[PDB]
Amino acid sequence: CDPTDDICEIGVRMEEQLAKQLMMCKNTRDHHKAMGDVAGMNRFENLALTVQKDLDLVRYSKRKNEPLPKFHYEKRSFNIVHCNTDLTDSELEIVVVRGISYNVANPKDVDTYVRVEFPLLNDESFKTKTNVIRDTSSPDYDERFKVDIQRTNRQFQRIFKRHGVKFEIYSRGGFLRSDTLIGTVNVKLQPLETKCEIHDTYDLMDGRKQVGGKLEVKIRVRNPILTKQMEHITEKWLVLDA
Repeated sequence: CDPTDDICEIGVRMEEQLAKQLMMCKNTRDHHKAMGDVAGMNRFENLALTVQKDLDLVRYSKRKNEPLPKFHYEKRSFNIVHCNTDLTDSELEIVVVRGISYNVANPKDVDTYVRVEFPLLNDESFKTKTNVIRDTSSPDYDERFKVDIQRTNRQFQRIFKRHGVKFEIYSRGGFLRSDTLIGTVNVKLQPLETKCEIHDTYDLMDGRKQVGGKLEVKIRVRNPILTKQMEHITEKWLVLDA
């Protein structure tokens, strides 16, 4: 749009608003899917469907040359403050789930453990580690660690915006033998600004250089960092007439 063309810009914002609403539908749908909640899942998929229809209607009016569709505001109940109720408002949880086929020299008794480093106030702190699984290239750690955050501190918001959690995978050197760094995994925290968990599997790295196997990890909060402004969107749900 030309910067003086206000009706054009309204049209752009209509589409942006609906695209943001679509994103919220899919995210929430995906949270309910991950939690074995079939009914919430279909619910927010159906909400996504209606948002997409309106998105298509607006794009179509623009593809031809018709007036923008009339619209109005409604509300939608997302329950953003209450996904992962198992967690305090102040709590971030890290789950080291499993290693997958580390590229080591041993088959069995490769013995492994994972160190976790989570940045805290005035860089940094919080460090911990998993137990030592024994005798497998594909370990099944299943350990959860909780830490305290301050959503209020703008430098904690810094950390979620820009920074991440470091996972170091170590082989347990035996008698008079030190431990070997098998590989590193670094997971950015910023998806937690609008989502309430990260869950993926990541390649063990050396540099700059993929090592071999993978590590599967979860990072979970009670609600997204930017829950407050997500709620504002849900209070003015843009919906086309009719």
